[PDB]
Amino acid sequence: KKDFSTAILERKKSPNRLVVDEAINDDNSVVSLHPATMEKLQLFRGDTILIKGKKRKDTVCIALADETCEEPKIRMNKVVRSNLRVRLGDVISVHQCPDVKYGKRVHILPVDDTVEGVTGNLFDAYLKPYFLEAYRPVRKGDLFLVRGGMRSVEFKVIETDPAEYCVVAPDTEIFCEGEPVKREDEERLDDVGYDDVGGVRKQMAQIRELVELPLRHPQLFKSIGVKPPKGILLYGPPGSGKTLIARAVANETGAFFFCINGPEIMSKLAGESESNLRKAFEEAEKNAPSIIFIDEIDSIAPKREKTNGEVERRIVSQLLTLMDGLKSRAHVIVMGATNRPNSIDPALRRFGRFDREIDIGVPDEIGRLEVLRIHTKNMKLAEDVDLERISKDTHGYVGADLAALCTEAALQCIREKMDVIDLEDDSIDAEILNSMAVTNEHFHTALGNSNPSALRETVVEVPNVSWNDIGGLENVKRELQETVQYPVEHPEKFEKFGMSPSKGVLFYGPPGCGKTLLAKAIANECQANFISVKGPELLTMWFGESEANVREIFDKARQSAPCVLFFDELDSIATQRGGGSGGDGGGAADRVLNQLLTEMDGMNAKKTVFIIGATNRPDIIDSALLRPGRLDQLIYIPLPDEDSRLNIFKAALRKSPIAKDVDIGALAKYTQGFSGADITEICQRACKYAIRENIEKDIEKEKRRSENPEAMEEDGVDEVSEIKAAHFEESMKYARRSVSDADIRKYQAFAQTLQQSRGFG
Amino acid sequence: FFDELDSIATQRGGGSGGDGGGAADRVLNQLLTEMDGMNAKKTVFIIGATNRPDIIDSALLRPGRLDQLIYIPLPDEDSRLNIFKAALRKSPIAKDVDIGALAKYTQGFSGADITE
Ligand SMILES: Nc1ncnc2c1ncn2[C@@H]1O[C@H](COP(=O)(O)OP(=O)(O)NP(=O)(O)O)[C@@H](O)[C@H]1O
Ligand SMILES: Nc1ncnc2c1ncn2[C@@H]1O[C@H](COP(=O)(O)OP(=O)(O)O)[C@@H](O)[C@H]1O
Ligand SMILES: [Mg+2]
Repeated sequence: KKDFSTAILERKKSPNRLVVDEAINDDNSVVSLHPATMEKLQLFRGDTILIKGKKRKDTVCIALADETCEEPKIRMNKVVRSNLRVRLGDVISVHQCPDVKYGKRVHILPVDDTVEGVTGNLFDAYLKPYFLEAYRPVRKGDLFLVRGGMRSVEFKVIETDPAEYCVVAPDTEIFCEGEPVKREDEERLDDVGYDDVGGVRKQMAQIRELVELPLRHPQLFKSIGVKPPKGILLYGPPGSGKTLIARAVANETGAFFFCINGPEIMSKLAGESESNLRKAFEEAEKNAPSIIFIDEIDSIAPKREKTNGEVERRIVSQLLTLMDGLKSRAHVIVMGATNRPNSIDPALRRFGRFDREIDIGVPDEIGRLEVLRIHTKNMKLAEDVDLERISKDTHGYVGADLAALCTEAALQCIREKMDVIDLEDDSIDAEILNSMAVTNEHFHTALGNSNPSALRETVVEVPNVSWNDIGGLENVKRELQETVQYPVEHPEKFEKFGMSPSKGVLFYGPPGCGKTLLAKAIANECQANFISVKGPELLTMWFGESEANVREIFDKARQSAPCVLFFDELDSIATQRGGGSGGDGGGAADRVLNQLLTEMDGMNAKKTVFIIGATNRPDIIDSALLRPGRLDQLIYIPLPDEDSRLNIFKAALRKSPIAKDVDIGALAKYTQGFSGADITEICQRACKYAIRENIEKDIEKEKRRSENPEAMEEDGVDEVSEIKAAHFEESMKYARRSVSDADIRKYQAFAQTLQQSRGFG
Repeated sequence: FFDELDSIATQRGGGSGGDGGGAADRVLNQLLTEMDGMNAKKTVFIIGATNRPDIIDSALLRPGRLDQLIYIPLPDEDSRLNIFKAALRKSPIAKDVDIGALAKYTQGFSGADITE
């Protein structure tokens, strides 16, 4: 087997590919190769080559060679490096140029910023001295730097004969006509490539496999027979990168594009909407391959009960009729981009039309780090930044929020330098502009002054907690591993025996004993997705998103296989159908519980979704959840004993100082009958008392310094402040037992009545 | 400061009916949902007060949320003297007023009764 999920993004091994490296020659057209490398392409020193760039761009250079280079390296010139839209570590393709084709005239114009002091035409002074009889190749739209006197001027080719690229002949005599080139083009050279997107690598691979292959190799599909899909439907949290992904793939694939907008078409007068849609479709069709993107497709096609207007129904039905007309098959690939999948009229998700749904979710930690690394470039940031901590802090953040965070940090940086800047003057010294630098405290200030946008989403990612944190419970780990990891990791044994596994595990025990910790640990070990849903969450969404929200969760369960759906706090919902209970107060559970029961029975079709429960009141739970196929197996998590308390005490103080003055073995004797929450609380209270003692010691030292500044500095500065015996002795005098003897008696009786048939031995 | 949680943070009753399902449970669920997500930031602090700790919901004492309970006791003798002088800080007082006699007099009196 192979990791084919992201294998389409791999750098394929071809003789044309070479790794981009730094260069040593300042010539605008000379590129240095390796003597053995030229043998692969049958090249020699002095020849002319074509080097491809990004977004269907390319340039033409002169192939040179040196023995200090490497085989995969190319040593691209810095100006040509900017021309090719590549950097260090990139891969570029090199081809031969049999067509030298000296051009009769080449139009070249400089940039406005570097021509300060120029009195007129720059042809004789700058163009001809380095291009007369030099036979240098030039490609349209490329930048090359030249020098004259002390003035360094960058020039861009405006026109060529042929228009692609040609060699500057001695007869290429021109004069500076017009002035279209401006410095403001610096930020608008090329909108988006492929590397300018991060965090959605899997979805980007899906889109690539769906779109780029049909648009570049229809022969394979025609041979196999299956018609490629057309309608992609990107959906996700607002401002998560949908338009960016669509524009990236469209510009990189080289196909035609037609960026339709929702309100823009809805802004047209009646009759003009249909005409504009027809013009868009016809323009796309007449220049196949084409891509039609419809931003905010939900705006022009809402749900039926919310679009009773006549013209709205007219435009919706015209869109439907045109969409069913995709039989034209001119590689027209509609890419709708909504934000809520329920908001689109379900008539747009039948066979044909939009045959796909791609969920662009909130990026994970590595995705946030990647997008921050993308945005932090092209800024005068200092060399003491720390992106890892920033990425760790930011949670519930989408790409737009981080784009705003970088701007906020820069704004704080410019605000902090206003002490010298006076707004009474209309001019500012260049030193202030050149002295700007960004530090980590600026990012902390920006983060403290910013707010996330998507904390409410049901985030899905593999958890981090491992069995090391787990405080003992080896029997439960042994059972849970063979009940969860084996049926997914090793289904071959199950299918050979032909006895299908069950997909329900239920936890019941006293509060705070490692239920959620166990669920997250088993989710992390199996490397499966984890979806935590609470009782309060469902109870609130039953009034926020009505009943359908519940189904949405299971839908999100079945679109992210393999999945571990953890229904935390089932005691609020799974209460038994009390006869005396009535009204809304007693019947609120009577809807969510029934919807859950209906969904669980249909969930048995999949073989990669595992449902885990959690309760602290095993007696009040409804019997309907104990039917086979539903959450059948009941696993009891008891109050940890002496050795388990020792293990949890060991696991609690991993980050805290040594505190070796107290043997942790004696602690378990003290804390008999304490749950895990009480042990963690005791650790936290001891740490807080240690912090208070260190704070008062520091205050005493500062007071001593203030009383006598002449007094020499002592060793009373803030130390590590290891936790001492007095800390625990004082801390454990206020604690309490979270579970009384009556509750543990109840749990023990509940276990006893469930374990009365142990007579076999 | 979420003062007077007694009206909404009580345990759900089995004798509920009619309109009672729109109050004391919906606000409780929304408050819990917001509170469990509050823990993301670092400088937001939630403090609640209740006069009926014996009937408080058990879902508002889990880790996070409102975990650390603090008992506020009725003032003692010296505390009664302190509260008497604090309340009478501004009002003019005759030179013959014996605060200690009042402190001996007002055993078992809350702060509100001393102010009254
Ligand atoms: N996943 C991402 N990777 C890289 N850049 C991103 C990502 N998500 C957002 N951005 C940046 O976000 C900036 C501005 O937000 P943008 O991505 O245009 O919002 P949007 O997701 O298109 N909004 P909408 O789809 O209308 O809700 C862009 O210029 C991107 O560089
Ligand atoms: N066996 C254990 N190993 C490690 N930590 C534990 C264990 N049991 C309890 N804890 C502590 O309990 C807390 C989690 O309690 P939890 O299981 O979520 O209670 P509940 O399931 O009732 O919400 C964690 O902070 C963790 O430190
Ligand atoms: Mg958009």
